[PDB]
Parts: sequence; structure tokens; C-alpha cells
Amino acid sequence: LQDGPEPSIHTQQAYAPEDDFTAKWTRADARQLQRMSDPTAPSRENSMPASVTMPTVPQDFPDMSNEQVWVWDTWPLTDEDANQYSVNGWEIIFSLVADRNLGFDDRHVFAKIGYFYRPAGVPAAERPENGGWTYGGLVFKEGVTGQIFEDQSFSHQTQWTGSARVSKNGEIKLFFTDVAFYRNSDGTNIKPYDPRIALSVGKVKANKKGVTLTGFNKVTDLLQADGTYYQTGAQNEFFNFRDPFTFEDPAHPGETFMVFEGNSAMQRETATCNEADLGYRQGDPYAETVDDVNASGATYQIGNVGLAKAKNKQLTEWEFLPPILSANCVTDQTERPQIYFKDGKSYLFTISHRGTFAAGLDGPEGVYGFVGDGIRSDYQPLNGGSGLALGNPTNLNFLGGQPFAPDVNQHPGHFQAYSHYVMPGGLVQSFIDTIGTHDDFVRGGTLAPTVKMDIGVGGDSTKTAVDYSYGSEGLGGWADIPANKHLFTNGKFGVAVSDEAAQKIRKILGSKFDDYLDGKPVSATVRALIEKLLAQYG
Repeated sequence: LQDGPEPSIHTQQAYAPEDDFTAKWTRADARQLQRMSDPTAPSRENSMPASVTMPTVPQDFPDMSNEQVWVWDTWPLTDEDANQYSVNGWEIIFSLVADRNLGFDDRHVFAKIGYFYRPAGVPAAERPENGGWTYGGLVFKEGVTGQIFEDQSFSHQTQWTGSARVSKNGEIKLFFTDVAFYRNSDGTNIKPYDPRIALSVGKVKANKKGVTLTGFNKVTDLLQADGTYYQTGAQNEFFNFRDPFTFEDPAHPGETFMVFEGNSAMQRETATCNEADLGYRQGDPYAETVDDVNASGATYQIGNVGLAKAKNKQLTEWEFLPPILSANCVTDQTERPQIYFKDGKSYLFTISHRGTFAAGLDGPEGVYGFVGDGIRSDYQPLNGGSGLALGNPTNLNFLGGQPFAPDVNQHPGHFQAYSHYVMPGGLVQSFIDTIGTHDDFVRGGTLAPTVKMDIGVGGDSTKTAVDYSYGSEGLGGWADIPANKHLFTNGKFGVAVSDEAAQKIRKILGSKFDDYLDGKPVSATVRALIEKLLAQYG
């Protein structure tokens, strides 16, 4: 470690979900990122430690849709424990997609949700190089998602990132960010954009030929920024509010929660930070003062992670709770939060950009993570108090550049991955933004290879380490989003089954089972036979 401030003291102690306690990712904590960087690291080489750095993705990569669409933020079908699902023999994922004719950086304001599917139960050695995914098309019919907005004057209307909860009958509750924009030809705002957390219910139809979705005809407006906990358009027209992830906390059975990205609810140009945001230990010769930080420009970076609680079992109404993490004077963007449970801990994982860090701070693109003894706790930022769990290869000694303009001295993998999502067993999937150098670089718009991050190394819950023996030197399969639970369902009855049971069921039963799963009527005798067999494994 290079000389610099000690990290902030955190206890990991749990509070009630309803308590007004918000953990801080402090300036002291984040300055550990500079301390971890090797200052000797020569041009275009990685300066961050290998154990918290994503293995390098090759610039020669396959495209998952054969270039039919641009693909980025992607998510599996999940249950309340974040297990990932196949339905009737098909792994299914949702992704943000855009018309491949657009410049990659114009994707955001024309984003739509589509889906991919592939056979479940295929060993890695038998899977196609590109992941073996088939593009299923768009989820929503034209015009459906605009229905929640009173002001229909929008210039752009998009579907942004969320999650998808699957029920045993193959019903899906798709949580997503429904966004209306109001812009001039030149890209400037008329009035503030309007991002909302929404739900649409639909259903999987799956047979031998493939997967189609029904429903997704109605959208329920669930949440919009409030102004007390989560910043609004009036407080800051470029406020962040997006990315719903729902789950059950083992410590609170029978409730459903949601994390999402917000911003601390301060008036943009009146925002300030205070001592706690800084978090320096008494006496530290590297401590900063509140006045200095308030001077620096850092008060414009006030990202947080929110919590909400469902007010019914249908998940159609929610209540805001106080934020669980704030990054005031640290970063603008604590994106795509999820809660991951392991060894009796709550791990909050989030992603952030290099560019969004406050003045005086810096770090790689990628996964930042926090650990604690509850979903609301005094979270301990992982790995030396830094927060860094999985950064893209980065020379922190040189400028970051941008995915559309790489710096001459920067690692060509600086923007190789984004919208990372942690899957069961610490497997991390992400999409490729840019790979290459100043004058020879390519855009991705397809998923990277899945990698493996071991969480809680050496008995120490605050430490993570990349497993470089996974796949081919740390790189697993292209777009590998594997299911660990397997639904069989006729659309009414269903069971969720393990990998091994899925295999045995598919082999034992015959074509009447294929009819059953396709929703065709069968005799009561044949049905009871099928369903009694299933029930043994659910």
C-alpha cells in the first residue's frame, strides 16, 4: 500500500430495515483505491491488484446475437433467494437491446427489453462458443410502457435495467426502470427526464421449438423518487433513480424487499458533506477538512442505494425505506445494486465508473462491494476498506479516457466490462463496452466471458479474490448465465427442481410429458402420473 489515509472504522452491525441509519462509503475508504494501485505500473499495464481485477477479455470475441441487436445489461429469471431458473428445459434471460444500426453510444435513449433462451443442462464442453443463445425478440408491444406517464410529450421512451422474478407456474414479474425523456434535437433537456420503477406481469410459453412470452400488456407504476430519501428531478435534473432488485431477507421471512440506485435527496447546488462522509480517524495526517471537500466540487457526487418494502404479496405496491448506503462526496453513481447472502452475511454489490468518482478520488470501472450482518448495517467496504471487488484492468497512474476515446497510456481492457451481476457461487456476468487502444478499438454490445470471484477468502468475510484457475485462466464461457433451479410446469402446476432431478425427469418421462409442458390437455390419469412424479423432486 502506498502512503495515505487509514480507512474508516465500520462495525458491520445490523439495524432494523425500517431504521433511519445509512452506511457511508467514505472518502477515507475510497482513497484506499489509490493506496492499492502500484505507482511503478508502466503504460498500458494494470496497476491494481490481480485479486480484485477482472481477467483480461480478448479483443476477438464472439457476438451473442450474431449482430442482430446491441445487447448490454442482462439478468436471469430469479426466485426470492436469487437462484437462477430454466423453464421446461430452457434457460431464459432478459437483456437491454437496441437497433444495431445505431451508434453504440446512442443506445441508451432507444433501449428496449428483449429476451434470449438456450437449452438447460448442457455441459460447458458441449455448449456453442457464442453461449448458444437464441434471440427471442422484444418483450413489450409498441406503446405499452408509455402508458404510465401523464405527460405524453416525450421525445424518447425507454425500458431500462431491472430483475425478473419467476413463479412455479412460469409467471414472470418483470421489475424494470420505465423512462420518459423530453429533449431538443441537440441532446439538451426541455424538462427533467422521468425514470420510474415499474412492474409488468407475463408468462413463459415453452416447448421443443423454443420459448415465447405472453402477457406484458399492463405496466404498474411502483415508485418514483420522493425528495426526502431519494433525489428528484426538481432537486437535480440529472438525478439517478433506477435498477430494481427484489429479494427476501432470511432475517425477515415473509417480507419482500427491493434495492435500487438513487441519489441522496439534497438540492443539487445546496448539497454539502459532513464529517461522517469523510470518515477519517482522529489524528490522521492525510485527513481532509469538510470545508476543503465542500470547495473541491465533490458535493455534486451524491449517489445512494435505496431500499423499499412490498406492501402486499403481489408485489404491486411498495413503501420507501431510508437509504442503506450513501456515497456523498465519493461518487455520483452506485449502480445496479443487489443483495447477495452468504455465510450469514449481507453483501451489497454495486457497480461504478472511473469517471463518476468525486474530486481527489479515483478507481477502476467495475464491481464495488460491502459486507454487513444485515441488509441495513454499518457496511464494511470490501478489501482493505476500499470497496473494490472486481475492477477492469486499469492503470490508475494514467488518465481513464472514455469507451469512445481510449487514452494512449491506458490498459486496453479499461472498459472491457460493465453492468456486472453476481450469480450463485460468485460467478460474475457482464457486457463488453470497449476493448482496444487509442487508435485500434472495438465496441462490444454482447456479453463478456463469465468469471469467478471467491467471496470471503481465508475465513475473512471482507475479502474477495478472483479465481484465475476458473475456465481458461479466469475466463469461463461467453455469456454463461447458468440456471441452478429448473421449473417444470403446464402453466398451472409446477415444481422447481435441481440440476440432477431435471435430468432424470426429462429422461424418464416421454412425449405425453412434452404435451403436458406445452399446455395441451391430457387425461386426468396421465396428468396425475406426471405431476406425482414431479412432486417427488420439488
